[PDB]
Amino acid sequence: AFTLADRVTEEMLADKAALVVEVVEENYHDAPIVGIAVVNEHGRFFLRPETALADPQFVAWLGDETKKKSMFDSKRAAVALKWKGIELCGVSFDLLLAAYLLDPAQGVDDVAAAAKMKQYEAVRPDEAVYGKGAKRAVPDEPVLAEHLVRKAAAIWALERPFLDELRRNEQDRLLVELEQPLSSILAEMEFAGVKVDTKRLEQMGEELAEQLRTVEQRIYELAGQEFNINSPKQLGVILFEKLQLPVLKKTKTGYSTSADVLEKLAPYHEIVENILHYRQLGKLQSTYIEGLLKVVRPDTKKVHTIFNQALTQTGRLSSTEPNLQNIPIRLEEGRKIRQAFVPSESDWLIFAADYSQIELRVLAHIAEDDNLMEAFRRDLDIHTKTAMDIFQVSEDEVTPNMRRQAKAVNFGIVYGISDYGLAQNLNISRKEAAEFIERYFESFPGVKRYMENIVQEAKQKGYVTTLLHRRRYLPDITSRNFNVRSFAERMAMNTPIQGSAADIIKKAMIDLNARLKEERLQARLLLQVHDELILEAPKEEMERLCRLVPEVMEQAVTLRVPLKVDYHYGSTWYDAK
DNA sequence: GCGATCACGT
DNA sequence: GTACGTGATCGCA
Ligand SMILES: [Mg+2]
Repeated sequence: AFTLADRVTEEMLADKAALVVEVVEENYHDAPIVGIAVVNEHGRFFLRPETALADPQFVAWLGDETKKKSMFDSKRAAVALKWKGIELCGVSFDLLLAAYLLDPAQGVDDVAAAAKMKQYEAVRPDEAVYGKGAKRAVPDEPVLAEHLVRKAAAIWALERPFLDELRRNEQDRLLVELEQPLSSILAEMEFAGVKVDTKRLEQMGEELAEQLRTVEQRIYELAGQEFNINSPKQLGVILFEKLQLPVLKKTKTGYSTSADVLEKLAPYHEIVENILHYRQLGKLQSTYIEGLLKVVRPDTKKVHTIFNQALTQTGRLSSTEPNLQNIPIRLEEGRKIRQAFVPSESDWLIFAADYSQIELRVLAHIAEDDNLMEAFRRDLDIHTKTAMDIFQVSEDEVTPNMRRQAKAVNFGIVYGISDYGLAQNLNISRKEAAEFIERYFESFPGVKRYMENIVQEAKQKGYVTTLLHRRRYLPDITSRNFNVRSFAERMAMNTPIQGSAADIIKKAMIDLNARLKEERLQARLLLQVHDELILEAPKEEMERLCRLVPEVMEQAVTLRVPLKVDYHYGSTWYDAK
């Protein structure tokens, strides 16, 4: 049982408690808090939020760093409270982040899923209480209060076992000194938001719509027929079958119309290049322009992303609504969408800094490959140097296609691509792709040793780790299915690289946030995507940031090779280049 | 409301 | 068969 309280009492405000501040809406920005539960040494309490959040003693307790709180996904509560003008401090244990560090593959999305990891089942899944989809609804207070109280009781009971296993894993500091402090920095970033120039966005959409009408009219002209170009089925009817173009690749059900396949079909009919153009502009328009305009808050003309800190299996952050990482880094209209992201105040500017080749630099360090480390200590062009070694040619002898092929081999390492995906990448056979890989290993024998050694370690221990002791379990590394084992092998190889890079960027964000406040700068972190950190700041702060930000980022950790940072600033995210 | 297909990132 | 994740569109029960 528990106290369904009508008012806040002093025994509810002890200096250690499990706390539940429930936000049912998936997007928690400016969203309702439907109820509150507190479990501490004196009992179990349910508080109605309209009551507790107006109580000065309760508000002071929430904001008191010395009053320690154990929670699940504290960033959600922290942000929903920020929109109410209330500060949450003193969160000493976050069970979502603890379960994520223990085993990111579990997919722990609620208290019940984390509780099940330690045989605790006296709590329901959130989906059982609130329902999913069209049926989703807050239940009546008796059902709601029991659920919130059981979640707090579970949290109270699970802190010690989770912390104990974290300590056995040497992940206790990872949680306490990296993920939890980062959680709060993300909260501030999400709350601050990023100003969007919606008039510029609507202009680009208008530009695209006119271009799409032009190309679409041309496609119907060449097809001799109207159809939904956006329907891969109707389009497969028209390309193959009608226009008799070869079928070079099949889909599980019908005709494949992938971009990779269409480019090879272009020499046969003028429609293909226009189909390719329609899909380019179509995805910019439909996914990015219209997608971004939907998530801009009209009150403040900002987008307020949500970072999922406990999702990837590498430790990389991910973000949604909007996912600004997914914005293209390529075309002279994809990356230009970044012109719509502007400073939120007059006479402020965007400052953007990004790690240069951090993954390959991490690989140099972990593998202690002599040639790769010397390349970075010389600050070489890594793709040019790789081409020199693979093709045994001098720097002036490297042609553009040689550099492209070396860069594709390096890209394969950074993202853990199979030789078939390298072959697919380079439009070459798997045999040729394999001999490319072998020549790489001849020039970087330390990388080869690392790749053999890490697979063997994964087989022996069951998992691999990153620089700051993140882990990834790889049960499929034993599989007799070739493709399943091969993927686990590539994840054994890739996760210490990508995940250690994630570690460094997170530590950099923490280090930078501390330095900015030490320095009493108004500059603020706004986004972290790819290997980049984006800030905004008064224009009067740019010269100081030009020294401060790269220094903090370069010194976040000390590797056997230097860390290199490129930095720019400008009037938009695009112009910070 | 799900698979399935595509295109973006990892 | 030969790469998972995000998110949009279009298909089908
Ligand atoms: Mg990246």
